[PDB]
Amino acid sequence: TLEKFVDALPIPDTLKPVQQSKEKTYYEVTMEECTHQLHRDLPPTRLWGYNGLFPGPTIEVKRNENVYVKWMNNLPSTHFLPIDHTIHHEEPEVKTVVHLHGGVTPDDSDGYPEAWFSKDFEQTGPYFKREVYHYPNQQRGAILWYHDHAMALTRLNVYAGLVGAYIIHDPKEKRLKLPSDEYDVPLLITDRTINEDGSLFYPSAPENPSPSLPNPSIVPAFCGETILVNGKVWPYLEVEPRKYRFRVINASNTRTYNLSLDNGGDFIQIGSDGGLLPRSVKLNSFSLAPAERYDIIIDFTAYEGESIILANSAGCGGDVNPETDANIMQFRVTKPLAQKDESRKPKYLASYPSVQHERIQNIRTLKLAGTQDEYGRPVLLLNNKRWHDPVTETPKVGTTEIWSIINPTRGTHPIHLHLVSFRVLDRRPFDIARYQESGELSYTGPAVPPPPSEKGWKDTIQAHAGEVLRIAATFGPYSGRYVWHCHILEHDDYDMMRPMDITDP
Ligand SMILES: [Cu+2]
Ligand SMILES: [Cu+2]
Ligand SMILES: [Cu+2]
Ligand SMILES: [Cu+2]
Repeated sequence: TLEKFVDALPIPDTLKPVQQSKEKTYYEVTMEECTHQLHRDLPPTRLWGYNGLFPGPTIEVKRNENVYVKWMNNLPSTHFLPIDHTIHHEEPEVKTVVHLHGGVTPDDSDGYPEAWFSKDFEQTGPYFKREVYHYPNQQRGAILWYHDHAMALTRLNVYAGLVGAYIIHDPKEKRLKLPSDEYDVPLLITDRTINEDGSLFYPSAPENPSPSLPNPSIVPAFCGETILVNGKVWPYLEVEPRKYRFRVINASNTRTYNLSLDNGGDFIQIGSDGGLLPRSVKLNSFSLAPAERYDIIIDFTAYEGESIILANSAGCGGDVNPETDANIMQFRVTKPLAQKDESRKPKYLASYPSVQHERIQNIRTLKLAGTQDEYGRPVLLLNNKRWHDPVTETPKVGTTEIWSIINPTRGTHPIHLHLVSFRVLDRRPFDIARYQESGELSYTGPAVPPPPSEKGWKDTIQAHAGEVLRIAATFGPYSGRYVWHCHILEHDDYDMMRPMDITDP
């Protein structure tokens, strides 16, 4: 296999505005097919990238900054990855739309799956409204990320390389003196399988496919043979013996990571999807499902000269392989200090979500299930409703709801809601067989409150097998048409995604 830790970790450049004033910031981003070397020992790989880069440029904004991005498609008219034509029924083959994950965004700038567009906006989807997306950024400082969200193509377009980081800076958090600038580094983790000739491999079908299956055929899961960080296979990063802030983003299709340091050292988590935690949390390891973000501090002060592996213990379609997928990246504490470490690791970070005392307008019971198609494939469904079925999740603007998510399947699903960040209330185990046979919910244990990592704000949440997960969300400030879905992209595309109408009565 490819030799680990021979390439330096790239740090995506920060995107510069095309136009900027006090009143408005204007960006242009063009999707392009490009080649990049993903590892020292590989030929260059054909990829799809925002501004021709993989990952895309990091976008940095202030809270309340009036930001516009014209996302443009200048991609080839044919895909290089295998499209399954049977999962969705004169349309172009290549459709794209950019979703700012975690964005508090007006609905027509949110990247609705059916607001897609082909090259130069020549053809557009039925929900398309506008070329230039509007991000008012009227929300907490947080790690966001942007990726393709096109109907029935999300798993392919994202795997092709259409991902990037988007950071909201709240000037009020500057007094905390968290590590910043060069010492504040996004880590976008993507697992990939790469052929000897350097080309990306994505399966055309399940292994030993049933003759009943079409070709190509969507697969229920994808597990890459290699791990990349910031577009490089198993890279190393030279760090100062100093505190660093890392914005950890799982940008993988299916794979969940469970991260630790091979020297037994700790992380300090300061933030989740929705921004700073109320209190910092000392951690030895953490689980990171697709689309989850961890804002963490690693203190290298006492580890000068050392090589430390960011390790992974979570398997994907089997046990983790010590020589491959058990490795993420390597820190080398060999960079001379550029200046005094004046950064801090404060305990008191932000207001508790529990300070809020909103009235519960509605309690929604939702089940994770599905059916089988004419080809024998599993079709994963939220409430046994297809994407095209009439909308059922219709919260009222400005109201708070508790969503109770029932998972009677054998796997964890990272459930994601657009627009909002939410509070985690609790998880509680139930009798699966009883539920499957009768629909009766019979608990096999008491409710478990969230760990300290989930006491802040979340937008993507692990719904474990055989449990009921309860979350609470205030739906707003905008009304309109959004979505909610599992962020395992192979599930999202077929067909574990539903519309979500926030109404203004
Ligand atoms: Cu997302
Ligand atoms: Cu999202
Ligand atoms: Cu799923
Ligand atoms: Cu989404």
